[PDB]
Amino acid sequence: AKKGMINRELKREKTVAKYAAKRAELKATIANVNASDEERFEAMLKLQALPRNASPVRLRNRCGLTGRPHGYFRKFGLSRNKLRDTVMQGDVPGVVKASW
Amino acid sequence: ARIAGVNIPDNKHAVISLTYIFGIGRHTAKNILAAVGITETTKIRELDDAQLDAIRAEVAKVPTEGDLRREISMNIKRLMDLGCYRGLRHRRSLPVRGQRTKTNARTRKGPRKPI
Amino acid sequence: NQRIRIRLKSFDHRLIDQSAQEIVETAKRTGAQVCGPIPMPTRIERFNVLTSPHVNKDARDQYEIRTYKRLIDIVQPTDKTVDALMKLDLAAGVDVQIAL
Amino acid sequence: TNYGTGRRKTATARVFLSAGTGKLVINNRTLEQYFGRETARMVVRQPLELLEATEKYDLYITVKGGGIGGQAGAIRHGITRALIAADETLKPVLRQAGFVTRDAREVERKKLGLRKARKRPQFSKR
Amino acid sequence: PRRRVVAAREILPDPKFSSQTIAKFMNHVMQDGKKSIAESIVYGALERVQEKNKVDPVEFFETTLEKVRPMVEVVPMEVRPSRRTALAMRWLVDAAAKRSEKTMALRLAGELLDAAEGKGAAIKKREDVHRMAEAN
Amino acid sequence: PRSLKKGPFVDAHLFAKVEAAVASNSRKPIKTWSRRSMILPDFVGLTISVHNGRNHVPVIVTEHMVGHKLGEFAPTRTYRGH
RNA sequence: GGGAACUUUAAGGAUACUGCCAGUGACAAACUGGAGGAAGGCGGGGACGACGUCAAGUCAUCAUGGCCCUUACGGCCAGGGCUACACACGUGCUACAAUGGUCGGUACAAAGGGUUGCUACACAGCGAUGUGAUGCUAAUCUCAAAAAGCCGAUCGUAGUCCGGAUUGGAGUCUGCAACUCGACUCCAUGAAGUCGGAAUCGCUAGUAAUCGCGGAUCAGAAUGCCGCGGUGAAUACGUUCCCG
Ligand SMILES: [Mg+2]
Repeated sequence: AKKGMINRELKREKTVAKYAAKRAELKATIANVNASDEERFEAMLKLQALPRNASPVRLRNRCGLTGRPHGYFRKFGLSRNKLRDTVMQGDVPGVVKASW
Repeated sequence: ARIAGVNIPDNKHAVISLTYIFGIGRHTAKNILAAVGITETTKIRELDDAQLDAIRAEVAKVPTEGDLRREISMNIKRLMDLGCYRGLRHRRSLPVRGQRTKTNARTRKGPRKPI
Repeated sequence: NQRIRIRLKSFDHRLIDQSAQEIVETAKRTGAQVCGPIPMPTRIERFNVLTSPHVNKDARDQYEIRTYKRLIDIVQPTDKTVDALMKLDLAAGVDVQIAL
Repeated sequence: TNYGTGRRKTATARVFLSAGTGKLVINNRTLEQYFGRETARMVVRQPLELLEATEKYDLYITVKGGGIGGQAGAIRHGITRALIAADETLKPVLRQAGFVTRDAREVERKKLGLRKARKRPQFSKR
Repeated sequence: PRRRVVAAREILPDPKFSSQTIAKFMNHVMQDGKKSIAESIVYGALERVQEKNKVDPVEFFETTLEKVRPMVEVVPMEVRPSRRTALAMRWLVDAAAKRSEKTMALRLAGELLDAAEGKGAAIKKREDVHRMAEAN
Repeated sequence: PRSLKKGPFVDAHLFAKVEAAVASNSRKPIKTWSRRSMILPDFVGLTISVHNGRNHVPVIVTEHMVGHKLGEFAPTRTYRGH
């Protein structure tokens, strides 16, 4: 990966955290049924007014050692190249070659 | 028996026979017959004049052949006139709902025309 | 009427069985009835990893990881038994959860 | 009085055999209610028909896992083992008829690079 | 093989008449591993022929198969005893399917009855094979 | 399409521009990149220059355009035949 | 309430080794036919790939010699494109129907997933789904209806009660946002297609064929890929010709 793309990812991760709480508050208000119509509409507009990077849909998983955006494997947080390399030296606990 | 101007088949069950009219499907036939009080499996050559007339009256309330074709043609021409993307695809006879055209567009394009 | 229920998790069945043996031996030493250890069905997760860097879909490595579990019950425990369990050492690679 | 275990293709049948009058219960249903397929019923009755003791016994059976054919086979295996346990003199004829042996065939695994255990995707030289 | 001889696949006799030939005919009828439908066809047709005439289904089927056994297949090739019965079974299955009785079991029983009577599509095909065979 | 309970979607910056244009008697077009905004009844009679990727294309909003997105009137590809 | 029997769960262990009988082969190698046994002549399957070949693939995972850019070949943003369409080819899915379609009733699995999660139950809707509420960090609660199958009715060889492409209307959900360019639901529409030329592919048994179920990726988005079980065949006389 490029250092620029890695830095982009870091900035987006910071923005999501910065706006996490107000997003939950707004979405809860939008969900409320006791709240009045104009309050719910103001909640909808305040939700639509946040900077785009606050949205978690714009996050992409990357390797963590290299930054590869393909072949992620959540459980390890690594991409396939580095997972193969690290598994075959014994540094991943409980992982062996599989046959059945 | 002429219904909606159409000679619907006479030896089939009513639920099947009504589907020969344009704009009437299985659901619509099952609802028409339920309304007028006739069994779906009753054969069309076993329905008296009043029974036929009741089905005609009910089928009137649903747009069937000429009104339906007219409505469809008007809706398509209005799109081709407004100038939207859908009308532009209708004009060139191309898929309207996002399908690929590099391959497999034969229903819309027709038989393959050599270069 | 308190029955102590210990649940053991691990990625290694030999290590888990050694820890279970240690626990039951201590319980019997201080004097108490024990049910088990009772084996629980194992969890198996499998992974497919491309071995070539660029392009070979059939050239692949298949890995697995297994989680083993055991349930032990100490019935009618003595006052010294509870302290004995806390005094017991901690073994790396084995998670112990004790419920009273 | 006598017990037997039968196994076939992920099916496992528990059979309890006693002296009686030909009663037969599987999972609290009769044979007709449990099996709608007739050859499945024939398979379950093969042993007592070969032995002619069809009304000279009573059968209480439970079955788990598998499908219709596998369950019928497992039940037959269990009945055979129950008969052997009851009267060891009967094992020769049952071995001759083929009901003593356990069938060990099982589904073969799918393999990487193949459509199935053996089937292979279409090859083209170009 | 090129290095060994494979033993013939041994199939068990059927569960209702205990006949290997009946089992093999059932397997020849079956499609896509659906044995139950094949059984309902074959047993149904045998019951139909029995109802029409009071004879043992097994021996009647034996006689019909003997009648529909081809001597050779065109150049004529000498064949082992096992192949003629298989060819008769395939011709019987095809002829019934091409006939027009409502259900497959009934149109199968009809083919069997016609073959026994000596006038039918399968027997005509056998005679045609004989006529193109004996010439060479 | 979009669910009815949420209502239609319009961008705030375009909504304010149309508010100003309708409130006054401005004839100058409204220049926009928001192709995803819906055309509301207040749009009728106005002129909006919608981006297409390389250029802004004029669009004159009629009653029959209401309910469509702005971008349905600005094709993004050029084709003339093989 | 009880029981520890059986099923299963999962650690350890025993077992098969020509082990015995008969004929025969140089008395070599072995080869045939039997009895006990769950299993009898490598028990089935998986991982494991000598020395080497193609200066075969990858500087776009990554590392790295050398050469180039460094007010731009570096960095930030909004819209568009990667989805275009006179055509040609590879790999697949669905059909062309009666061993079938539709409708009513009623059976039998295994392997996986679940707390920014999976959801019993109740209500509302034809429905996608929405609201309330319950259990579960799971051998305990849940995804979950297995489907093909068995019984009954109807359809009677028709481009049809086969097929489900295309198209007009009306909606739901994910998301800041479904125009270009999402999936899914209902009403209407009902295209080609009647078993496919030269030629060519897979498979030797729980296999082929056929039926459904799960997962990684992942807000949403599989007919692909990796797995799981159900039903369950046929044929091999032989190495002359075709390929390595
Ligand atoms: Mg090269």
